[PDB]
Amino acid sequence: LKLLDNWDSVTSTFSKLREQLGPVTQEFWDNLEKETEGLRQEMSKDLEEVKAKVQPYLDDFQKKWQEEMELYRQKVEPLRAELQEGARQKLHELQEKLSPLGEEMRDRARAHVDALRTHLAPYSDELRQRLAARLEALKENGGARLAEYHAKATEHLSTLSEKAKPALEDLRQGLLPVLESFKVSFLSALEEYTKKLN
Amino acid sequence: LKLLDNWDSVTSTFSKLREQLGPVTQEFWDNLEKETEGLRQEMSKDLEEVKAKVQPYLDDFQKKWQEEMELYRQKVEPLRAELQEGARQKLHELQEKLSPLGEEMRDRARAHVDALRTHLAPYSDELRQRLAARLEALKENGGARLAEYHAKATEHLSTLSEKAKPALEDLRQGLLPVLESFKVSFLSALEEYTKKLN
Ligand SMILES: CCCCCCCC/C=C\CCCCCCCC(=O)OC[C@H](COP(=O)(O)OCC[N+](C)(C)C)OC(=O)CCCCCCC/C=C\CCCCCCCC
Ligand SMILES: CCCCCCCC/C=C\CCCCCCCC(=O)OC[C@H](COP(=O)(O)OCC[N+](C)(C)C)OC(=O)CCCCCCC/C=C\CCCCCCCC
Ligand SMILES: CCCCCCCC/C=C\CCCCCCCC(=O)OC[C@H](COP(=O)(O)OCC[N+](C)(C)C)OC(=O)CCCCCCC/C=C\CCCCCCCC
Ligand SMILES: CCCCCCCC/C=C\CCCCCCCC(=O)OC[C@H](COP(=O)(O)OCC[N+](C)(C)C)OC(=O)CCCCCCC/C=C\CCCCCCCC
Ligand SMILES: CCCCCCCC/C=C\CCCCCCCC(=O)OC[C@H](COP(=O)(O)OCC[N+](C)(C)C)OC(=O)CCCCCCC/C=C\CCCCCCCC
Ligand SMILES: CCCCCCCC/C=C\CCCCCCCC(=O)OC[C@H](COP(=O)(O)OCC[N+](C)(C)C)OC(=O)CCCCCCC/C=C\CCCCCCCC
Ligand SMILES: CCCCCCCC/C=C\CCCCCCCC(=O)OC[C@H](COP(=O)(O)OCC[N+](C)(C)C)OC(=O)CCCCCCC/C=C\CCCCCCCC
Ligand SMILES: CCCCCCCC/C=C\CCCCCCCC(=O)OC[C@H](COP(=O)(O)OCC[N+](C)(C)C)OC(=O)CCCCCCC/C=C\CCCCCCCC
Ligand SMILES: CCCCCCCC/C=C\CCCCCCCC(=O)OC[C@H](COP(=O)(O)OC[C@H](N)C(=O)O)OC(=O)CCCCCCC/C=C\CCCCCCCC
Ligand SMILES: CCCCCCCC/C=C\CCCCCCCC(=O)OC[C@H](COP(=O)(O)OC[C@H](N)C(=O)O)OC(=O)CCCCCCC/C=C\CCCCCCCC
Ligand SMILES: CCCCCCCC/C=C\CCCCCCCC(=O)OC[C@H](COP(=O)(O)OC[C@H](N)C(=O)O)OC(=O)CCCCCCC/C=C\CCCCCCCC
Repeated sequence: LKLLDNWDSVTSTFSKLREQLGPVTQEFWDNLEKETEGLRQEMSKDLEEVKAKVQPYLDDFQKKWQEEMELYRQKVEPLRAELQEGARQKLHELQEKLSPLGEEMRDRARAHVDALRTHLAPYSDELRQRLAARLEALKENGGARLAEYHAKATEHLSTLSEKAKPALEDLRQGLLPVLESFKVSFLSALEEYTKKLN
Repeated sequence: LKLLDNWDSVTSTFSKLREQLGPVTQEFWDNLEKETEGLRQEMSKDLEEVKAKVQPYLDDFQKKWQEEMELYRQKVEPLRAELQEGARQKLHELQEKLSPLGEEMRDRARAHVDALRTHLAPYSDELRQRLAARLEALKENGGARLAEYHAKATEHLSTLSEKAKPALEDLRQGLLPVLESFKVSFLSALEEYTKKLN
């Protein structure tokens, strides 16, 4: 009823919008005329001059690129040679800093890893002794704990059920009048709500 | 009242748990103490064993490290000389290259910049010519644009009044009875809600 009237004004609004779109597009397209023509007047010489600018620019850039290429050739090539020789020298350096050092590092390893062998081997063995004692303690105390847990759990399970029995009975006992009372509230609610929603 | 009944059952559980927590923490403290007693008994032993054994361990690694460092320093000396004399040549060759290749690069740069300067000069002026033409077109185009857009704005405002007046009064005209229906429903709905609450 109300929405129907709302739509009426909406229709008029849409109709008036169409009446707007008319002159709007007429002038818009006409605006686009000057827009495209103006841009054409701009871009015509802009593009023609663009070529007349890019031509000498690419020409100048090519020349500069050639100079840079020559620069790179007259630099990178001899530089690579210098760096190659320098690297070769550094390689010789590295060879003297890798061969006598690497072989020494391996000897150091003999006095490190192999030395640690006779250090960690007894250590792990002693660790096993410590582990055995600790594990046995954890087994003695653990077994006792298992019994303790079993006992405490039994005392808990029994009391839990001893409370679950009356709790469940009371819960169900209360649920009866409670659900009924709530049902009464739901029934009245449903009936009252349906009246307002009609 | 239901919240209070439940709360009372929570107080009792928390109290029972606390009363049990007493012997629980006591038994735990006792057990933990016995565990730590052994742990400390073994800790002192382990610590002493580790300390006594760490002596030859650290002593050995100390001697090893000393020899390692001595050889490292005894080698780093000539190695530093290699790097020094090597770098001296590497840098000398680079310096004797940085001068000619640097000056030649600057010479090329002179041409690079010169050719660019003599190009950018007319280029920027030609760009100014473009800007003058572009902005000029934008003046004629923009002038018509703003005028046309303004004209369409006036028409939009006139047709906006065709909404700001009729449609707005229509909206308010609908809002009045709508508010009535809303008041009747919402006001009574609040009553309905309270009916089930309390
Ligand atoms: C100064 C003047 C001289 C210039 C020096 C030369 C530099 C330029 C040369 C090479 C650069 C290569 C960079 C590596 C990039 C890839 C990394 C990566 O993706 O790696 C993953 C692979 C996986 O394993 P894979 O079996 O599939 O690959 C090996 C199998 N294949 C080789 C058959 C393909 O792992 C590997 O390649 C791991 C291989 C371990 C590499 C050992 C290096 C041995 C050589 C020298 C010792 C270095 C001393 C350092 C001195 C300091 C200088 C500042
Ligand atoms: C499902 C449940 C299972 C649990 C799984 C266990 C996994 C956890 C494992 C590793 C993480 C390490 C964390 C355990 C210890 C943290 C205790 C803690 O929360 O520390 C922080 C509290 C904060 O207080 P504060 O220090 O800032 O204040 C006092 C201020 N005043 C001193 C500074 C001035 O400090 C205190 O509580 C005081 C300090 C207490 C120090 C305890 C460290 C004891 C060390 C070794 C015991 C060995 C155990 C070996 C295990 C094998 C058993 C067979
Ligand atoms: C205030 C905040 C505190 C929160 C406290 C709440 C705690 C509530 C208590 C326990 C939580 C876990 C309960 C779940 C155990 C079910 C036992 C049961 O009903 O088993 C019979 C089922 C029969 O087969 P089905 O096809 O029906 O089941 C397949 C199940 N479906 C259909 C999903 C595929 O068999 C099975 O599930 C297979 C047997 C699995 C046996 C597991 C024994 C593990 C033992 C020790 C680990 C300790 C866990 C600690 C928790 C308990 C402390 C007392
Ligand atoms: C009052 C004492 C009650 C004892 C009776 C059994 C009822 C359980 C009761 C309380 C414990 C509560 C917590 C249970 C948690 C998960 C329950 C569940 O849903 O568990 C099945 C799932 C499914 O994975 P799955 O079982 O295929 O993989 C495991 C096998 N895979 C890896 C080893 C080869 O496992 C998981 O969540 C992972 C945990 C699997 C634990 C298995 C332990 C089974 C222990 C005993 C069975 C026989 C009891 C008979 C003797 C007692 C008579 C009173
Ligand atoms: C059928 C139904 C099933 C039954 C349900 C079973 C599930 C258990 C459920 C509930 C437990 C009861 C609720 C807790 C009671 C409250 C105790 C208490 O008074 O609470 C508060 C304290 C302090 O808190 P606050 O500083 O903010 O207050 C200070 C106050 N103000 C802010 C004013 C300064 O909180 C504390 O004491 C909390 C300490 C921090 C949390 C520690 C958790 C440790 C858990 C495991 C460790 C494992 C031990 C075993 C393994 C060995 C490891 C070595
Ligand atoms: C046989 C003998 C065996 C002995 C070993 C047995 C087991 C270990 C047990 C006990 C030993 C622990 C005690 C020694 C630790 C050092 C504590 C310490 O002296 O403490 C403070 C220092 C300094 O303080 P500062 O340098 O900051 O200040 C600089 C300050 N300015 C410049 C102003 C001056 O700090 C430090 O020594 C920094 C070390 C602590 C920070 C570690 C890094 C933490 C961050 C990230 C962890 C990684 C996460 C990523 C996930 C991993 C995935 C695998
Ligand atoms: C053909 C018909 C032609 C006729 C129409 C005429 C053309 C309209 C032309 C021009 C209108 C521009 C007017 C506004 C100019 C002022 C701009 C300005 O000065 O700005 C700055 C102010 C900041 O203030 P402050 O620095 O003092 O404060 C800062 C204080 N604090 C940070 C510290 C705490 O910022 C602000 O005012 C922020 C304002 C943000 C409001 C945006 C509203 C957008 C509207 C609709 C959404 C539609 C998007 C289009 C998509 C359509 C899809 C269908
Ligand atoms: C047995 C029965 C049991 C009972 C159970 C109870 C459960 C319900 C529990 C909690 C509900 C939340 C209650 C919030 C109470 C306060 C409401 C209020 O007075 O709040 C307004 C404030 C004002 O804002 P302010 O401080 O920034 O501005 C002023 C800035 N000064 C002061 C600096 C100038 O709000 C703010 O602070 C934050 C803004 C967030 C709210 C925006 C809403 C704006 C209005 C309309 C848009 C939404 C329409 C609804 C569409 C949804 C349909 C589903
Ligand atoms: C933060 C960044 C730092 C840069 C780090 C670079 C390190 C790279 C690592 C290792 C060396 C790699 C050395 C590579 C040498 C090979 C160069 C070459 O010809 O490359 C060809 C490519 C061609 O790509 P395409 O995509 O066209 O074709 C590939 C194909 N379509 C595909 O999908 O796979 O060209 C390109 O990718 C782009 C053009 C490049 C032109 C060359 C331009 C080089 C010019 C001059 C030399 C370098 C200057 C040295 C200065 C010293 C002088 C003083
Ligand atoms: C105050 C409120 C009190 C009630 C409160 C209830 C609360 C419940 C609890 C929680 C809120 C739950 C909120 C749930 C929201 C979402 C519910 C939902 O699942 O919606 C989706 C369905 C889906 O329809 P589609 O079936 O066509 O196809 C399924 C879909 N593609 C898919 O993949 O699932 O659409 C439908 O429901 C179509 C139903 C068509 C039946 C006919 C419906 C038409 C019924 C009556 C019309 C009578 C005519 C009246 C006018 C008379 C004059 C002409
Ligand atoms: C069922 C309908 C029945 C019809 C009912 C009609 C009646 C409507 C009644 C009233 C209209 C309200 C008209 C409100 C106009 C603006 C009112 C205004 O300026 O309010 C001020 C607030 C300021 O909040 P602040 O939190 O900033 O508080 C001020 C600040 N703290 C201080 O100290 O100074 O600004 C805001 O919160 C922003 C307002 C956001 C609300 C708009 C939100 C716009 C939401 C949606 C519009 C987008 C539509 C998208 C559709 C897409 C679908 C296809």
